[PDB]
Amino acid sequence: EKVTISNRLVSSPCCIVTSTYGWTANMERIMKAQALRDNSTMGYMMAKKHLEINPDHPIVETLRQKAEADKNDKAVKDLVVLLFETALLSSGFSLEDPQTHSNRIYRMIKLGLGIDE
Amino acid sequence: YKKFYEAFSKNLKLGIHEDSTNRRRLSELLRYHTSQSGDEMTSLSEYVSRMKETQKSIYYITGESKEQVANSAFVERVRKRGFEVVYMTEPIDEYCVQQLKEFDGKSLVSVTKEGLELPEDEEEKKKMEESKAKFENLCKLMKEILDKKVEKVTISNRLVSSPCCIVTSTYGWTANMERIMKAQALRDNSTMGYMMAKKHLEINPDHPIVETLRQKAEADKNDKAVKDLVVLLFETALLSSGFSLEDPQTHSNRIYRMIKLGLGIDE
Amino acid sequence: YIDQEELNKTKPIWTRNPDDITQEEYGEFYKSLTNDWEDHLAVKHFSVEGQLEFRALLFIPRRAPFDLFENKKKK
Amino acid sequence: TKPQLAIVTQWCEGSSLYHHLHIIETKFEMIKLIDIARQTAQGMDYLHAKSIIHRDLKSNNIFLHEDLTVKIGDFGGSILWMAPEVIRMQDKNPYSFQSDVYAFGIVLYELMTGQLPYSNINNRDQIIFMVGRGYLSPDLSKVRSNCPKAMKRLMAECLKKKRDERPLFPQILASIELLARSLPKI
Repeated sequence: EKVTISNRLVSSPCCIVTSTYGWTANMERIMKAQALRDNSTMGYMMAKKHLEINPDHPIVETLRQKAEADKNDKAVKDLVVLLFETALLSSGFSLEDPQTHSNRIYRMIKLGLGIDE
Repeated sequence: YKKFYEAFSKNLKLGIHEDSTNRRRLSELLRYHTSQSGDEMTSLSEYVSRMKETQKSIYYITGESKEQVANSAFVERVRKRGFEVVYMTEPIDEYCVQQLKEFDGKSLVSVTKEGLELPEDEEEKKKMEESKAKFENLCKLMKEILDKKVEKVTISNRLVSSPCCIVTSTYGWTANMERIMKAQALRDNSTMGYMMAKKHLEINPDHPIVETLRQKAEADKNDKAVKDLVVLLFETALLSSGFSLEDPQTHSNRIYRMIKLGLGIDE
Repeated sequence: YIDQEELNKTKPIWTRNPDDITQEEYGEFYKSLTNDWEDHLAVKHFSVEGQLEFRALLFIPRRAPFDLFENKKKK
Repeated sequence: TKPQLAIVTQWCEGSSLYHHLHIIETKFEMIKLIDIARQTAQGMDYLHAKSIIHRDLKSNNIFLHEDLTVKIGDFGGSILWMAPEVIRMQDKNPYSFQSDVYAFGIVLYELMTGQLPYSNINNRDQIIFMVGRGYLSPDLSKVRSNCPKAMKRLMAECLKKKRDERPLFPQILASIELLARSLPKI
């Protein structure tokens, strides 16, 4: 929903936050992961989320000075979604499709190994 | 039956767990989604119609989300041969499947139970056992660097597009109830000691990475690079089966370590 | 033949003067309420001689009972 | 926004028994074994107190639940070791409490012992022919060093001439309880 900057980070490119009226990470996980969940209606109501960035880690600065040049680039989208998902995983939430994730890391390590073909 | 089953399925799924006089009679009012019906529930009794001849027992999987399990790494082998499977992705589904173990002379076996095998052509036996008898040393020397976490690593048949996967053991717990128990509120904390299920790693000797490991295996006896690569791949494999790590910083640092090489100069 | 008097051996305890009571006797009395291999941890005795008349005695077990997650058993 | 209240669990599965006999031991002091014996004796005494037969108590029919608690199973050490009463196929009713008593005795004795009798020579047809004439006797060398005196005397006294003058359950229970509460240390 929203993206902003705050004072909570010293060495993390990004972190995730919940709404003022919304269950936190662990609360939502424990509530939905229990039997007799009755997820018919209550499940599709909660867990609003937002995002923040630190303007200190030089990765964000190089990202900004790259994005100011090209406004429709290619590597920007997969890079940003990779950072989003990694912060998503290391914040208590659960990914929707681990197979695609593992695929992206596998192709990344393969191309770093320079295999190609 | 569609509008009824969507509403009060919880009651039947609970009742099948705790009753003895009338269990076989209740074993047909369940409707599932199978991998031949895109958006229609399928009866298991009607499922008994179309199977192959040599096949034994029904095959099933349990997950956390419909799409999350819809394309899983384990399935990519048992799906190419045209068989049929079902998805029970709900906390109570584990309770139902744990107790019921039979249906009209058949057995219920899931994909992740100590390396299932399926009857098939003869000529694949010899090449697979040749890989057994030729890759004993890499399998031997990899257990030294990994301390007592996994029990055994072998080559089986569930992997065609992924290098590694994790499977549990028969006498022990399963992954999804590993989370139903942690998520349970009023429980003791002394039970984890005993009935955690011991873990099994599975490798695929098709991805070129495993062969590329061999040259440095017979080349270099041991060094930093092999340790780094093996711990990286193992920790990634731990996520692949729905397991949640205990120290996400350790893996986050390892993923951030190379994105800086991505643009070049670290320092 | 046999003569068995042990049908009543545990003397009622909530009637005596609170001051003249030691801990061991609480121990043996608590033993013969739940067959076990352990003693209690704390006790409480009092009474209310108001317009209502009664007395009470409460104990604190050491180890939590293993079966408290039932629903409608006989409490 | 419309809160909630906590919810409880249902129950958990126990493990088996016979698996513990061959593969995994996890040995503590024998006091736990004697405790197991006293609970299982009390349970089977209660069951049989209502004139109830069992027709089998094979060591796999035990589920070791939470802690050390026995749950008696029915569905599939003495699985082939019952009395020739089974081989008796006269009047089609050889069944009696005597077989159950003897089976409990041998099963508990072996469970204390921890290993299987008669594992070297195995010829079912020749065993049954030898049962017809020239029946054997149990081996005496196979005995534990720390066999308790009361239990040794009971088991020796159980079978002398006929397997019909066996005692009745609660005095066995009394022997169990006296031997248990007669040797903690003093």
